[PDB]
Amino acid sequence: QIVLSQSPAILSASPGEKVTMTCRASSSVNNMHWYQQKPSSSPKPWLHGTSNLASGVPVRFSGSGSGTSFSLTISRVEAEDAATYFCQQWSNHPPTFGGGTKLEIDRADAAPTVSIFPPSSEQLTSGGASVVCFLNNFYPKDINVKWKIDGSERVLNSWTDQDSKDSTYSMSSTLTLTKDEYERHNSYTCEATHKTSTSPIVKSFNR
Amino acid sequence: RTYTLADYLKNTFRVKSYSLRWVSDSEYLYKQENNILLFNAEHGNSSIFLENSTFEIFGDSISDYSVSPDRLFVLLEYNYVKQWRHSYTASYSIYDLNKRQLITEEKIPNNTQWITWSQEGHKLAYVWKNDIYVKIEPHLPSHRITSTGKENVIFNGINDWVYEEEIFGAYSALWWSPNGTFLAYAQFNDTGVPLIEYSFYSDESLQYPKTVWIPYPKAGAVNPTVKFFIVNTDSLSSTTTTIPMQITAPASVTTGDHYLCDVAWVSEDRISLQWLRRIQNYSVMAICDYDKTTLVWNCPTTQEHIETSATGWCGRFRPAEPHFTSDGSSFYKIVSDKDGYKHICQFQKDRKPEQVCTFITKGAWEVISIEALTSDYLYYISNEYKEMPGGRNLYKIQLTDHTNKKCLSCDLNPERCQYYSVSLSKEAKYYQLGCRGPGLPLYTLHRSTDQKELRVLEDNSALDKMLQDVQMPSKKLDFIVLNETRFWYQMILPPHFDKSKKYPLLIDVYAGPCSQKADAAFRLNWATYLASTENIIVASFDGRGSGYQGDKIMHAINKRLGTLEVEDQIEAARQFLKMGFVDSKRVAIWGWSYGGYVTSMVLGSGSGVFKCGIAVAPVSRWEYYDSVYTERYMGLPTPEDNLDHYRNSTVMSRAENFKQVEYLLIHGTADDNVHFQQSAQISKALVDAGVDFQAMWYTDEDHGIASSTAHQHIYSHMSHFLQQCFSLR
Amino acid sequence: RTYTLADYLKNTFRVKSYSLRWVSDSEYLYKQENNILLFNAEHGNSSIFLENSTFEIFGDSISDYSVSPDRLFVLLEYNYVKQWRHSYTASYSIYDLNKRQLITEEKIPNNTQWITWSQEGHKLAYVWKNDIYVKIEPHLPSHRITSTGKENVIFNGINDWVYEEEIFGAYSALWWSPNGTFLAYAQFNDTGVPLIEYSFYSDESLQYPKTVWIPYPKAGAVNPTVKFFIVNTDSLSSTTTTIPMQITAPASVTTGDHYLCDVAWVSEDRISLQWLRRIQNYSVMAICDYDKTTLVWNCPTTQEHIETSATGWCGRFRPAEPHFTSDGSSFYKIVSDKDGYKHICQFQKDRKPEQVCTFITKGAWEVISIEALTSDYLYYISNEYKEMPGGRNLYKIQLTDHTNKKCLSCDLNPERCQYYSVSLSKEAKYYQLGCRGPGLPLYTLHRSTDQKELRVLEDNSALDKMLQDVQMPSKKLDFIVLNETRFWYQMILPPHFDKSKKYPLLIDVYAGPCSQKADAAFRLNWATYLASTENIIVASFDGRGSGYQGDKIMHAINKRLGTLEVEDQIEAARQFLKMGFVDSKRVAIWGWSYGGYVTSMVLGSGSGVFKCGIAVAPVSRWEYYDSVYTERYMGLPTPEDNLDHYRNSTVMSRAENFKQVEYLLIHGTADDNVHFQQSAQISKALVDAGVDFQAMWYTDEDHGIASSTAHQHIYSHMSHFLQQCFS
Amino acid sequence: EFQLQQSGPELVKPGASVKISCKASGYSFTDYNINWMKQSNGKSLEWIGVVIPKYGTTNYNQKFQGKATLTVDQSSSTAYIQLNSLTSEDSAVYYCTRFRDVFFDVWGTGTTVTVSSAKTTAPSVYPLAPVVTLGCLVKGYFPEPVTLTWNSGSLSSGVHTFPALLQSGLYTLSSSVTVTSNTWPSQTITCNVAHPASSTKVDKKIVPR
Ligand SMILES: N[C@@H](CC(=O)N1CCn2c(nnc2C(F)(F)F)C1)Cc1cc(F)c(F)cc1F
Ligand SMILES: N[C@@H](CC(=O)N1CCn2c(nnc2C(F)(F)F)C1)Cc1cc(F)c(F)cc1F
Repeated sequence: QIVLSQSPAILSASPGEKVTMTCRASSSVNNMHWYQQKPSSSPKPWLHGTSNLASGVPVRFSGSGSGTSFSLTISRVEAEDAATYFCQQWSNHPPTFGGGTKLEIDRADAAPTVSIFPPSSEQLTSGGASVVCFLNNFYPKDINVKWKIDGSERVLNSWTDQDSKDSTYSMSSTLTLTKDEYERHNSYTCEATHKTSTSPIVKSFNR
Repeated sequence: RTYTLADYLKNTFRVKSYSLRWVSDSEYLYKQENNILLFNAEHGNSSIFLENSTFEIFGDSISDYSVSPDRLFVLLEYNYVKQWRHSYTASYSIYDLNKRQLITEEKIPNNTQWITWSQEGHKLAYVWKNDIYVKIEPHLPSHRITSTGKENVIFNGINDWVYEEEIFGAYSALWWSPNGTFLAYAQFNDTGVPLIEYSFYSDESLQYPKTVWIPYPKAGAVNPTVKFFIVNTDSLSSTTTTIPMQITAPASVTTGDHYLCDVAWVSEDRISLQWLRRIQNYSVMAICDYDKTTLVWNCPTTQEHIETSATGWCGRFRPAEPHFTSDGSSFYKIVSDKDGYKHICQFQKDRKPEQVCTFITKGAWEVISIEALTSDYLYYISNEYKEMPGGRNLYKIQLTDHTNKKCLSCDLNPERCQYYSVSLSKEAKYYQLGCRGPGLPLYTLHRSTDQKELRVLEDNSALDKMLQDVQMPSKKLDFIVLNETRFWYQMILPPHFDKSKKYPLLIDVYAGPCSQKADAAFRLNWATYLASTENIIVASFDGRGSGYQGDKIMHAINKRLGTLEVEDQIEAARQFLKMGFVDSKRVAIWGWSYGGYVTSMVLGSGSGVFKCGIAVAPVSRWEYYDSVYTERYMGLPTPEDNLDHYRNSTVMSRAENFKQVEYLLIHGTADDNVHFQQSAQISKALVDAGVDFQAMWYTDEDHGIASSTAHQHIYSHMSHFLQQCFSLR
Repeated sequence: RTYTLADYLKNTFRVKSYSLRWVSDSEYLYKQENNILLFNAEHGNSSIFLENSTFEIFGDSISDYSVSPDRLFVLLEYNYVKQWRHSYTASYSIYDLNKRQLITEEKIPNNTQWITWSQEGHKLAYVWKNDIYVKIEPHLPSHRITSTGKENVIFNGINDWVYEEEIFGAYSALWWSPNGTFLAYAQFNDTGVPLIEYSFYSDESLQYPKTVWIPYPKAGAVNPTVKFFIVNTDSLSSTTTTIPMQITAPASVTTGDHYLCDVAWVSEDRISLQWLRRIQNYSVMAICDYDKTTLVWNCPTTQEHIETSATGWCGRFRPAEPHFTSDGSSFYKIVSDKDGYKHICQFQKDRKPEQVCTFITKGAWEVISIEALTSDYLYYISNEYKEMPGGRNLYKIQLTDHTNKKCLSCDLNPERCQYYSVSLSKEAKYYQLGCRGPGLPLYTLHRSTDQKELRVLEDNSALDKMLQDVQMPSKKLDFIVLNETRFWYQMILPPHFDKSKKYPLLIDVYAGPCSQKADAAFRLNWATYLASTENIIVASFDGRGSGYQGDKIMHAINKRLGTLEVEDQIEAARQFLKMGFVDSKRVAIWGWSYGGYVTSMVLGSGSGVFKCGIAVAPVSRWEYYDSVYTERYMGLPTPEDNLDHYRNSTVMSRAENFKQVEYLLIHGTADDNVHFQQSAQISKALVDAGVDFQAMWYTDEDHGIASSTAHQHIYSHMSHFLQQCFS
Repeated sequence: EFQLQQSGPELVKPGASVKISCKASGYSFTDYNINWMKQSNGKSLEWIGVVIPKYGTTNYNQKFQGKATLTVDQSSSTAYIQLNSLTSEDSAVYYCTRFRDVFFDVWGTGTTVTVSSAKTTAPSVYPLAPVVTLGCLVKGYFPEPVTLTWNSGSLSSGVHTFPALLQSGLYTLSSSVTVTSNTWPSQTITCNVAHPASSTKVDKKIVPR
């Protein structure tokens, strides 16, 4: 039906700054609607009739527009506002959705807490050995994590969503191996090249 | 405070109305908070018909609905896309009332150009890609009637551009039979019709502008051809081939080019076809009967009814509707009498040596419309009450004894209501009066026998409030005597109008053939603002050429479409200067469409009366406008007919005289009616003559300039001009 | 009395000039007005060449003439019908000078799109219906060179729309060899190039408007392709089929889309082809040699001189013209230094290991053009004298001794003349000087050896006697200092300018890439009226983006056409306020073409400096304008490149800010250059924004609005706007 | 005040069919209408259909006409959606919403529904120790939803529940928590893994190595 195009995918802005948001239609729309969705949660109603607040929506949020270019402005963005937004149309049946307006927040920098874990006695029982490594609390999402088998460069990654509390990110690097290959070398290295650094960050365990 | 420009544009003070659909003889349908309700006029109660939850099923995309005559199915219009004035595109889906669910088998296709229920029963016909389809049951497959359809070439069951605009005033060109056996339809071919081509720029994302084109017959150019057909819907099968049957003739009209300009079913095997020559002073109403033994519709010369006019053209804009009786012998028709006055007169199915019809009304006034026709009475509207042409009142007349002529809406509220419009029931035993002006609009329900008001549907009590702190203007309807005859005018006077003081005057003008700006209707429009806030007298005048006052006044501008109504608008201004409350140095004139042409011609006359003026979407010369409308009043642009006045009634010929005035030219770039060409030529002539003027184009706006923001911009832009012209800002 | 608007529009005060065409090294031609006369420069006498009667047989329909190199034939142009900026069609007829009568056998057909004599002799080549026709002898039949021509699809020997406008700057796309043996020509194909479509209403008599359409490649859209050919003209017969030889463009260039931008014959068996990628930061100058045996033009990799630019684009608007020597081994073109200054670099036919070349000029200034190159000396125009980018003077430098660096026009008249233009003879023995400003224009004849003025060709004394009762304005050329860099401006001051009093300011702006409004030239235009009559200071400013001042300034707006030049125009206004003779409550800005875009962006900036402004035929967003111009500065409008700034630098996005100003939008309906679309989108954005403004279209007017009555109307309408805005 | 609640997460094989409810309470259930949505794991939303509880009138999207079938029970105030003949393409999250004749003003909890030939599998839990940072690696389950909390709530700050990732038919969901140096060595801290489908109520405390 009407292909709505969100502009753009992800957008960042500091707390207390202005934030504008637009949904571009193809044909035409009489009245554009908006919806906020936090990761791993149901979408919430935000602005109906383009401008009017929903039953519970705060007063800093308000929008306007017409034709094939509607808008939604956010006065003074807070930490809790970090959540994905979607634009909805139903001037023409069937109703359609946008694509992705992930409202990012721009915060201060902080170094990643580099921890590490060897395989416990329970996991060695199954005839295997998964070495785990942790990186907690940081704004710069760019990083180059890599393992070394006493020099030789050889992984399962999993990333956290943006925190509504403090707008920081985290990471977990897991290295799955067998018990036989685990009993073939001594030291295990977990380094990384983060934005708030230059050379590899040192953290390891020994048998 | 006053009635400001913002109040008009944002539409704070809303003038309400009461729309209703007469389903039965004593039952109607009405909307309330998006919930359509069923009302029974037999009692004083209401029943829930179809809830807002049902329309909500498609969201806000529901533009309109249409319940079937049997009250078992509802046609749900959605995804509305406008085309021209009446034509549009929409998707459709049928709702079952008993089972309370949608019919999702054998659906109506996308971009359906038109749909219709039958007169009696749940039968559906529809047009899709210029081809007609028939659907006997909502759940059954549709039988294809035509396969000749092609975009902008062959139209089956729908009007092209010129027929939609100037002839039927509607997109539909198909007509169901009373019981539902037949389905009549017209076919138009635009093969020879030349194309108007303009640019559509669209949204800014579009890199290359699109060239829109329409088959548009300009004055003198090749017109479309027409072909009438009837198809038997009761004999439709997928086994046999569906074969419609064509009605040929009349032989008199088919000598040259001609038009189909009305059609009405009399009975299940009888139908009347109105025809008209390209030279629109000759109309034939051929009644035709179905010969079921040979399967051909017979049209004898005895059942034809000729209608002619030496002074000008047939009817007001077209030969009027014939209202047939139940049996289908006698039919009533609004026709001009020997004195030149539009009155109801009775015809029988058979014609007479000289077809004289018994006029049931003779007075010095005109019948506006025939609203209903019962077995023993007839309902109609006229401008008789208090000898006002601008007035409208409901009248009742008996067929047996003509002298029994009672008025139904005259003295119900003679101060508040002098302009009525009625919506009668099926057999006219209940009716709704629609008081439009000059007071706040009032809507009431009535019984036919007692003329007794059952209730007040809408009295604008909310509009009565809100306007408590506003300086309301006052409308003054009156006339003057010019050259041994009356000529009515209108004036929206400023609040608390003082005759001793002098005010600026603005002439609101349309002044087209059979137009009427001076009436007793109430309006909260741009004129209200100019009086309320800026203290400007907004006037209007119905000079020679105007309608509803006999064919002597209306046909005065025959073959002379830009001369008398030009001069009579100037004379009207001079007469207002004599009254002594008009500032002579601050007189202006403005008009839309034909009004733009009149405004432009008035300014180009060089009378010295008008200081400035505004033309919005003006006609420049008549060769650029369409054939049907232009050739109705003007001739053909040829040396053999009337080329000399075509060449002399142009705006750009009078370009040198614009140096004496301040001119504002406005025109939408995507105007399909009065093309941007016309203003483009005007402006080019003014440039060549070396006269300074003001201009304004509106990107992608049509003739109406009805886009919210464009509507706000033009009236705000025109206000600045008028303030600067009269030295207010 | 003053220099009124009527004087400008009626054009009562004609600024005279002196044209001429140098036939030989010692002789030139000039029109009396009735006749043409031949003036020998060694003598001081006249010889009548072609009488008024010879044109008068064709009446007033004669528009131009063209005498052949051998002086035996004259090509008479008539029935002139303009097309675009340079393109037009015309009828032609050859006139024998010896026999003194017209050649009426095998004549030139109607609607001839282009004609030209050969460099030597009298061989004619001409384009008709997109097909080239060679004609050795005026009375001989024509020889078809190609038969692939088609209206708006295949162009043979002529440029399509985008090549005519942006690349070559002319309609001709064919080049004769020095001796008339070869005729080079380019072939364009617009198949795939989308069309601009607009309505031409024509005269009142036309009932239905006509839809004009042009193959127009907009920014990012499909461009036309190009092919180069050379045909052997000496071997053309009606028995053998004519088979042209195609040259292949460099392999590095043909990887993607590319352009042909300049062609010059070095010798008979040698030719230089200038190529250029669609991403205009890479130009290859391939010198190709003719193979006598196999009949194929060889283009070795060793004879490919590459040009590049990390900061922006190659050349000013395109790669410069190379000037080869008579032997055809060494050539000279204007190229940027290490400091980014345009100077004359010496090249050979073969490239050097890493494209090194010898700069014969240096310093913080630029060379404008190269008018001539002799065996002994090199002639060029520069802006060095008195460190004035606006100034222009004729210079002379020796080939071996670079320090031998003269100036032939620095001291002729230092008050009256600071802006010169030159028209040299066939081998720099005589030359004409063209003093344009800042005084009344002066034209004189000269000798090359000793800088001696032979005679005064035009002194503009006739104009001088008429401008003795008029209140004359005065031009003030100067500069300011921003961030340790000097940006020059000019101001058309009102008569007897009093610095104590305050005046209204009008910022005349164009401010395009490599533009220069602030100069030392004399003009009797609309600005002089606003100063003379209305007492308005008309000023212009060459901020960042302007040329002739190093590539550091010019390439500052690379990928960014709506940010620096617009705010530098605002900043320049703020500086004029500080000077203390500008009424701050009455300042405006107007511009045509790119100036309309700058004006519109300035008004939509929200600075609050300007009260009102006028944009005439403005660009609205860069996606609408053509590819060659737009992509040179902005690149491609794609997510992978520069789509972000394309969306940001639109006029429509700044719609809401126009409520702080009074805006006048003007545009011709039949504009092929900057389509009416652009203003139509601007106006539509302002309407949606709810901003009130003034507008004016012009029916069937193009980009120039050069029609007489349309020209008078627009400047009258703009004058009324400023009277209303200031008074 | 107005509450919408659906059934729990689901798994099925290709070709099978499923049914999921949407119980509501607070408002007059018969008045307002119910609309259903679809959203893939990393894509935009998609409208399926709509029902009116009063009469049970339905209207479907063309894309889901021959797949989803909607019904409702007004006595229990519970709406249903019946997805017929599933494939790997149907693997997505589904929502039930209410319409105020304006927009989707009420929303349900949301339910993930997976479609795969692989049989159900139970998670393994491991206690991770620092040999301040703890951990609780869950490894070797399938469907999707594994609820992991510490001491059945309690610990909130320092928690980073990393979403699960597929590895040869084995979902691997890790977690972490951080506090002071004094608290852990003495007092006990435990992670509580739970997976409904395989019936597992697993406990594991972090012990000093
Ligand atoms: N095209 C005209 C249509 C009209 O005058 N009527 C509406 C249709 N109509 C009328 N009277 N009967 C009918 C109908 F039967 F068609 F509905 C009057 C109006 C009209 C006249 C002009 F001169 C012009 F420049 C534009 C324009 F739109
Ligand atoms: N299209 C532009 C071309 C140009 O600036 N020059 C003419 C050609 N040229 C120039 N300098 N060298 C050359 C030539 F080599 F191409 F001839 C200057 C002019 C131009 C720029 C605009 F922004 C605009 F909106 C319109 C317009 F007409």
